[PDB]
Amino acid sequence: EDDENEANEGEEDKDFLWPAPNEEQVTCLKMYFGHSSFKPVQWKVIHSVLEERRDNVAVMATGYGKSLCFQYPPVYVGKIGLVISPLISLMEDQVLQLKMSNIPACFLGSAQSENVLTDIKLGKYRIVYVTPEYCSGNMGLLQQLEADIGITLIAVDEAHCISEWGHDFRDSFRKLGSLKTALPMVPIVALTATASSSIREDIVRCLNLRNPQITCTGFDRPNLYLEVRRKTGNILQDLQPFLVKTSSHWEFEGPTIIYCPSRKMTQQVTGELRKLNLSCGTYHAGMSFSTRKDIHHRFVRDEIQCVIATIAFGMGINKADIRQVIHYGAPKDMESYYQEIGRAGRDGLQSSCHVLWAPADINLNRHLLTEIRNEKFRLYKLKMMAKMEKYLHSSRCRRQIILSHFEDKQVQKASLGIMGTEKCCDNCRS
Ligand SMILES: O=C(Cn1c2c(c(=O)n3nc(N4CCOCC4)nc13)C1(CCN(C(=O)c3ncccc3O)CC1)OCC2)Nc1ccc(C(F)(F)F)cc1Cl
Ligand SMILES: [Zn+2]
Repeated sequence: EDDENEANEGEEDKDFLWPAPNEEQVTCLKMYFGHSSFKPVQWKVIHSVLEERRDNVAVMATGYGKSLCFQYPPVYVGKIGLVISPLISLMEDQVLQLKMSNIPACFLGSAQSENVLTDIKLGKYRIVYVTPEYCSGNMGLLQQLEADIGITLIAVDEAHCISEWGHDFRDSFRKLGSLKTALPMVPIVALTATASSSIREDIVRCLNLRNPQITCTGFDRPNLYLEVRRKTGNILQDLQPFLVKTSSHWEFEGPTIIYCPSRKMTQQVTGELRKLNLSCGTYHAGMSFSTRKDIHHRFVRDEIQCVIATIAFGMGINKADIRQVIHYGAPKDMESYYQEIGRAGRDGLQSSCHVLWAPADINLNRHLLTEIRNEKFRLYKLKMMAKMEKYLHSSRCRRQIILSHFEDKQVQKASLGIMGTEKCCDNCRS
C-alpha cells in the first residue's frame, strides 16, 4: 500500500541545502539510516564536520534526529567516530540500533576492552561509545586511532555536565578539556538540551572549542506568534499599528528588532521613528565597531527599545526579552528568517514576529538572481526565493510550514496546545 502522499501537483529532497548532498551521500543516508533527506540543521552539522572539520555546539531539545548528526559522518567516510556519554542504557540502545543497520559499532570500557579493543585499533568499528571516565584515562589510545585510522569527530553528549554552574555537574567531564590538546585537528560536536547562553559559553570554554558552529533545534517555540502582512506604501502607515503613545512620545510594547534588507532602509525607518521621539538605534556594517558595540550595549541595558538593523545584527545578542521582530521587507530566505525569529521571546513569554512585504521587495526580485553565472548557486538561490515566496503567499499555518521545513516530524507531533489556536499565526486566527 501507499506509505505517503507528499507529492503535490505543480511542485518538483536536496533542494534547500547548500551545497547539495552528492548522490553517494544520499545513497549512504538511505542504506545505513533509512532516511531519504537531511533536515537543514542535520546538514549544517554534518557538512561543517566533513568539509570544514569545525567544532559544533548542537542544542537539541530531544533525541529526535539527534544521533544522525554524529553517526552519519564516520559512516560516510568509512573511518571512526567517538561518542562520549554518561547515559549507559541509551549508549547500549544506540550501539544495538547501529549493529542492526549493518554499521560496526561498540561500547568500549574497562570490562569490554578484552572483547573489542584490538578490533577498534585495527579500524573494524565505525562508531565507538565510551564514558568520560574511560576516555579521561585513554588519551594515548585516541592519539593512536587518529594516527592509524583518522577520527572523523568526537561527540560529547550531555555537554552541559562540564559546567559547575549548571544543574547536572559531572566531575568525569572536567578532563575532556584535554581532547583539543591531544587531538587539535579532530572536530568536537558538543550536544545538550539546555538552550542557556551561559551554559553554552561554559561548554565552549571547558572543551576549548575553536569558533564553534552554534545550532539550537527541536523546540516548537509556542510563545512566538507569526504574521505576514502587505506593506501599505508608507513607513509610518506600516509601523503605526505596533506603536502606543505615552506622555509625548510613541513606543513599541517591548524590546523590538526591525530587520531591513538595505542600509538605506534602516536609516529611512530610524528617521521616521526618531520623529516620534521613539528610543531606537541603527545597526549595519557601514557603522564602526565602536558604534555597533554601543548599540548592542544600550539594547541589552534597555537604553534603546528598538534596533533597526540589517541581518548583520543578531548573533552577538543573548537578550531574552525580545517582544517583537519585524521583517520590514521580505527576508533574504527561510534560513535567514528562521535564525532571526529564533532570537524572539527566549524568556518563554509572548512575542510576535511580523513580516511586512510587497511582491516588489528586493528579496523577491528574480533579476538579481538571473545575473548569477554559477548554475548550481543560481538554481539554489531561485529555489530559496521561491520557497520564501510560497511561505509569504500561504493561507496555511505559518508554524506548520516552518516546522515542516526545519524540524524533525516529532516537533509537530509533540507540539500540543499552540497550532490551530488564536496565538499560533495569522492563518490559524482567521
Ligand atoms: O527558535 C527555534 C530554535 N531556536 C533557534 C535559535 C535560538 O536562539 N533559540 N532559542 C530557543 N529557545 C528554546 C526554548 O527556550 C528558550 C530558548 N530556541 C531557539 C537560534 C540560535 C542561533 N542564533 C544565534 O543568533 C546565535 N546565538 C549564539 C551564538 C551563535 C549564533 O548564531 C539564532 C537563533 O537559531 C535559530 C533557531 N526554532 C523555531 C521554532 C518554531 C518557529 C515558528 F514556528 F514559530 F516559526 C520558529 C523557530 Cl526559529
Ligand atoms: Zn498556525
